[PDB]
Amino acid sequence: GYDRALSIFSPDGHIFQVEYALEAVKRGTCAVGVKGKNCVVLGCERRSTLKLQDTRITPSKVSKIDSHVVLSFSGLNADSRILIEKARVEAQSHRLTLEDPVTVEYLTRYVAGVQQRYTQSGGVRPFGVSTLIAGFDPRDDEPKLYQTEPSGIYSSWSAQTIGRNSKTVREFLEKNYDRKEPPATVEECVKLTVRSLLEVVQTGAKNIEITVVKPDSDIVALSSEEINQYVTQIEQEKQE
Amino acid sequence: IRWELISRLCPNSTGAELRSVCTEAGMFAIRARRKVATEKDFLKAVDKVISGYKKFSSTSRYMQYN
Amino acid sequence: GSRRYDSRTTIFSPEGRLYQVEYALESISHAGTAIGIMASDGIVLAAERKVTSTLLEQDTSTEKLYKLNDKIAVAVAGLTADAEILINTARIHAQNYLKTYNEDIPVEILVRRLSDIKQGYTQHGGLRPFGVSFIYAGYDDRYGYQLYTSNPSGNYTGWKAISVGANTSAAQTLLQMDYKDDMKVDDAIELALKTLSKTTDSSALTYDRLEFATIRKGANDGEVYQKIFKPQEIKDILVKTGIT
Amino acid sequence: DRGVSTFSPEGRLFQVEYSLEAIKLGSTAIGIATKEGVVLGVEKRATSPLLESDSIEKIVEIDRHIGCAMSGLTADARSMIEHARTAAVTHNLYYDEDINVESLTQSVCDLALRFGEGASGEERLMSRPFGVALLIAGHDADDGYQLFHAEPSGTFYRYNAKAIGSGSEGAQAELLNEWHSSLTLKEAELLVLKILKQVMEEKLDENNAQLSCITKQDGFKIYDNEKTAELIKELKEKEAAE
Amino acid sequence: FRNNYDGDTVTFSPTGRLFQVEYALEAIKQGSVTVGLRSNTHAVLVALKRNADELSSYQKKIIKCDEHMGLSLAGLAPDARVLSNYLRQQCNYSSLVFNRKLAVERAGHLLCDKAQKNTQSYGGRPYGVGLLIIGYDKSGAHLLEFQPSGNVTELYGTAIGARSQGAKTYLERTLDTFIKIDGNPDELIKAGVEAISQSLRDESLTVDNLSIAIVGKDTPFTIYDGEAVAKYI
Amino acid sequence: RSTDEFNGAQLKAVTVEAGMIALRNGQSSVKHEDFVEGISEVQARKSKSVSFYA
Amino acid sequence: TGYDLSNSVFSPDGRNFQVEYAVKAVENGTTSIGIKCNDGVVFAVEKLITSKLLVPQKNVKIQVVDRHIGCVYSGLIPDGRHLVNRGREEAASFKKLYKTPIPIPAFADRLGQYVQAHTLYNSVRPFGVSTIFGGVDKNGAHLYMLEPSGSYWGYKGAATGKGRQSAKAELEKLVDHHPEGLSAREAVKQAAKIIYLAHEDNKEKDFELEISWCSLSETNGLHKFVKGDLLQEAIDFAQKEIN
Amino acid sequence: TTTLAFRFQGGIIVAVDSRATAGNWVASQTVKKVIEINPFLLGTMAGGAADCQFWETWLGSQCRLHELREKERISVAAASKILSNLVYQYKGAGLSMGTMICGYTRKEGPTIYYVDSDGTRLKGDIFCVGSGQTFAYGVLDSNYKWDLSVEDALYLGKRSILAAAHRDAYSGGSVNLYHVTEDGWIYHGNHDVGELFWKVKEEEGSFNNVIG
Repeated sequence: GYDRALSIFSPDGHIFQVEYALEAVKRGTCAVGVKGKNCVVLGCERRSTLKLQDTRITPSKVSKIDSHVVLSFSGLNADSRILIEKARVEAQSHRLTLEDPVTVEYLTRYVAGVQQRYTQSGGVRPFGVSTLIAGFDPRDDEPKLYQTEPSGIYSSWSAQTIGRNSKTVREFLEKNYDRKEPPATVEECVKLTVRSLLEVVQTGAKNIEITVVKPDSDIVALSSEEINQYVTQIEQEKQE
Repeated sequence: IRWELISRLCPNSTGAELRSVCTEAGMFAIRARRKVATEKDFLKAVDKVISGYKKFSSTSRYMQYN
Repeated sequence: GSRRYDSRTTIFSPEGRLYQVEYALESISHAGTAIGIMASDGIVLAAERKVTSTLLEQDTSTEKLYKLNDKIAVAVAGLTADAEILINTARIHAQNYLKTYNEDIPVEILVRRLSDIKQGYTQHGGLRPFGVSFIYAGYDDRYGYQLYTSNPSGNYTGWKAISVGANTSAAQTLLQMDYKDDMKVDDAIELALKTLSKTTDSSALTYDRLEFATIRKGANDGEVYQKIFKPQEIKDILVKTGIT
Repeated sequence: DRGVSTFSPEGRLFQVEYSLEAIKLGSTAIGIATKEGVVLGVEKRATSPLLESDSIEKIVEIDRHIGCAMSGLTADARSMIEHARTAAVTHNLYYDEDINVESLTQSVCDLALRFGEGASGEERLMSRPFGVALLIAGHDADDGYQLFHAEPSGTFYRYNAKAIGSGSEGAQAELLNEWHSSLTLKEAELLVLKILKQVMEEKLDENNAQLSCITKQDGFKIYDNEKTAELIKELKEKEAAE
Repeated sequence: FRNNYDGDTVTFSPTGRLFQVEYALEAIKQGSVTVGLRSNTHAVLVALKRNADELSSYQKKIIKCDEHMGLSLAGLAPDARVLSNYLRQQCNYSSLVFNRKLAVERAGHLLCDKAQKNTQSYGGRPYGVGLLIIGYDKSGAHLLEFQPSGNVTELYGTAIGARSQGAKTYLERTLDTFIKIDGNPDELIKAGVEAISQSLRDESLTVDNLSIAIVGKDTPFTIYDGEAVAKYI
Repeated sequence: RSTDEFNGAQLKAVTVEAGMIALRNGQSSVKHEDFVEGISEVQARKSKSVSFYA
Repeated sequence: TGYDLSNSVFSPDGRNFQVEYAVKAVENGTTSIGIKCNDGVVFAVEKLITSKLLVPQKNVKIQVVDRHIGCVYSGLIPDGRHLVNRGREEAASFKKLYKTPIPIPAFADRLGQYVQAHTLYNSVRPFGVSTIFGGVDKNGAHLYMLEPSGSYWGYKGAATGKGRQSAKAELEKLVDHHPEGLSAREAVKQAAKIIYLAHEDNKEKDFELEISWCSLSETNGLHKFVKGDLLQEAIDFAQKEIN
Repeated sequence: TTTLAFRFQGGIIVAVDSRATAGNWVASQTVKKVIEINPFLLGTMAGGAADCQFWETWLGSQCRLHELREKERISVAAASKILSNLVYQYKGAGLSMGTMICGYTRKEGPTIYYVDSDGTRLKGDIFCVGSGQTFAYGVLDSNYKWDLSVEDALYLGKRSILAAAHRDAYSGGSVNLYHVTEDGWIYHGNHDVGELFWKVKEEEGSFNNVIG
């Protein structure tokens, strides 16, 4: 019944709703991604700070899709739930029919696929969501980081940031992550990801969540103590 | 100063905007503290006025037909 | 032609916001106030009706408190008609899980599925968003007592306390002071009447403008009990905190 | 809102005029078809030094003798590449034979036509668009190397050479002088880079350019990023002899 | 250009008019000229083929529908692709089922009846292309005029396109002559050149941009092009 | 013949437009070759845009 | 302003405006008449010769439905033809279930019910044609003229087109001259007269006359086209009368 | 109808017959029971002819369409599990399938997969399907070693089809060999089954039993 066209072309060569899509993303939360040479690190800041608000049962903004894929999302949070759902569905129907877990390349197309296909039908608004997709290719060591648009475009990155105040942290990353020399270890990368967030978080360790995915389905989160430790370290050094 | 060289680099530009590259190289000579406007102050000046005054299409709409 | 008549609920604004959704968040704050309080020793679910007339049969009515199944109760804020749809759709989904796993639905699951339904009305199909928000109060083995709230956008978050309906900012600051993490069930009862007796727009807080229900693990042999109190036991604890 | 339906009393479907703008926004794509090897080269327009150059794809394989380069929004194109891939393989099950190049263009052009109101049960699975061009290039026995230009109009022509994208106007005027009927593969490959250098925003490098051909023995083959760096280096020697 | 009525084909105007149809009629005059003339043993189409710039090739303007029938487009090229299919389809349907040559008379009326549906229903644009259908059957030779509006009429001669009147006028001064031309294939083509030169005003006549099609009592539907129209011209 | 849907005001706009073409060459007589060429200079036409799909 | 825009919305005072607008289309069309006779019915239409390029007697606008019901129309000329389809579909449907040609009063009702739908909804357009259709069956002859509103009446005679006025006044005077019903054989001749008079209106482009008749006495209830010698006698008769 | 395939050192040997009977009548003796699914998979024809030929051409299409789609060539195991799950859809419609899909990739090595009409899909080192399923097992299994010279492995295939062809009614015609390497299958061509018998009877000295 409803199929009224929402991709009214802009005479200036655009589409009004796909600009607006990009705008809604900017409103929402921030999240940063950086790829060492043997790890990926997804940090995101959490406005779930608010005395008397749990974090045990409240869902974190970094989601598990598969054993060795992880997603982080900025933009409308009602909407995030869908793209998780679809991707999970996918991940199993790939094992079923072709065997072997999803190549991180593939799953990127597939999430990207879904967001494009909401601009085609009239009955539906675009998802105002951009995402970071990360994982390690089956039985390999190749870090991969991918980010998609609510346009539907996708590309791999050395590190990227989406959400609010992405310009501050991109400008920070140009100077401080060399393109020829990734951070060597897991601790050196993590120190680098904290230092990027602590520009727009305005200190605190309670705010930020840091999850690391390594090769061989190692999805681990750093707990409050660890966060604090790293922060403090960056405090002494910086002060000195 | 080959007048063909700065006309190529520029995209499709009126003559009221091609008058403003002289005026933006004249205001950059004063910043750089030069008594001469050279072929260096015109190559920079192109980049600034083509970006700047291109972005944002006034109303970026118009139409009102259908 | 017909495109003129089309409201376009679906479309994004130049803010990127859904203007329709913001309106819906309004229609909650018109309706009467409901407060969630987590204790370690139980969950006190407490909400003061919006209705008030002197001819209301308080004994007969529930309208703010519904049971979902035996472990999970919701408190309703918004339009009651809208709500009633969602509340039946919940009840069927609870049961569907019970037939397939002989294992009562975990509280996270049930909330997540309600939230998915709501979202869908504002994705596609030019429907008007539901004007409703729930407090979810529920118990399982996994995480213990759990509290959640979902709003008409289709986005839910957990809590250690929260309030929906009118005077949301007023309620939230009273709770910020007073709640300590250790409370029993009987102290938790007393903080709930306290927070409702200041905010009430009507002058007196009366036993027939209140609905109170508990979910307690102080039922022996490791079993949980619900109980919605009668209008004649809420009267006995209104004199207990001295409101009369 | 204009309909998709409505006419402009000039005689025109407003929407087609707006589609043909979207081509021009997107990145440069040159094609020169000679009698010895079609060369397609595009400008990637890497937008940050953080972003990895080679994940971006704008030269795309349709089958093993029809290669294709796209300009415009790369998203719109994701649907139309997949439709084209299926149809060419469908034909190869059905007649055990290379799909004509001309025929494949037609099927793309047919999907392009679709953007309709979606009246009754009829399947128009788009309501809008397809703001992208193709340089569909190929080789078959019937006609030699060919090259075809698709529009979002549902309108295509053969072309000896055609530019499209941001620098289309400038590239067009250099092509009407330089194009000839005696070009070799090795001369056309160097000539494409020279016309692509003028309208490239940035300096000609292989970290914002990608070259490809289709040649009779090889089929499709995109070039190595090492080969391309060498052809850049040889252009500046010939130019610095002059 | 708005105000008043210019929305769907549903809204109907207090003037008696339906605007969208009229708009659609303007569309044909945008495209390139086509003439069509017959005699009792041969029906010819001449159309002007065009190219975007001079590296671009010409465009196919004449379409063979079958081995006894064919159309030529003027105006929109996506629209012509939808309707040429449907006349392939239907003339196939009459060889399969009834084993009869689809009569030119019938084939016009069916196209009319399909066009009507697009202007009654909400949504759907009117088809905005014009087809001159020539063809030969057991009833001799026919020429038909498809207006976008839906009307079909049989003529001895017509033109529609850009600066058509220059060709329409020539065709009326000579009406007396070309029906009496019978049996000379050559003499018929060559009259039709001198009918399309009048339209070329500010346009030079190229020989590779012209498309020519004869069908007759012994030849099937045949398009001439390239070397073959460089004999005549 | 070579005009059609010209109203009388365009046609005064053709005979004057021809005798300019005669003043540009320098001729003192306007020949039959200039009245033809003035017809293309004042038609209430310059074509909105070369066709792209018609 | 907003009742003018809309389709199938009642005006404040109570009329549908787009029914009224649909009448305009009937007056743009050329002349057509029917004449009910004692035997059956005669149909006739003015076909304008708008150019020297049209072919004679090949662009006929008279179209049968089954083999006993003549149909010719005025309004929008594609839109006519599609109601001559609709008619055929219903005609044929009746012959399958009840094995007999359809009765002429019944042919009228169902044809009308189609027109009526396109004023019920806002989504399709009110049909822009006024039709004449009729023929003979067992009850006898019947003439009908259907208006865009969805209304028909029976008639001694009826007419439509831009030259309806000039035919309406002669048609009274063919109820006075012959109050018992002239024969259909006489009425071929009388039909031509009424086209040649209502051609002064459309005197812009010269015409060609077309008659047809369906009657129980002449053609055995089989609608035909008057042709050859009988068509020549009627042409020369009305031509020399009106000059 | 003897189709066999064994894993060995250098890769896979496929071997087939070509006499395909229709009833008592022997229809044709030229029927090539290999189906080239692309240049690195070979698929046999045993079971019902129509269901087999057609459906592995269709498999050929999902290979040229997985291959473009990820730009990575199809795994041998994955190819099989396509084909299987397609014919499972139609189970109980009398379609008749017995193929081995054989390939060697650099992620799995030489691997045979055996797809069957019930939906049974087995990996394994030896399969042999059809009329000559028991004769062929027997000759082959004595003389079969995981270590072998490629040349010897070609000569082990000849002899396996040979044996089934002698005793069986519907096996006969000609023999065919293919040798899968990583790079693709190469054809080692067609030996007549009536010239081949007499070389190996004399040369080896077996089939004493046979007269002549």
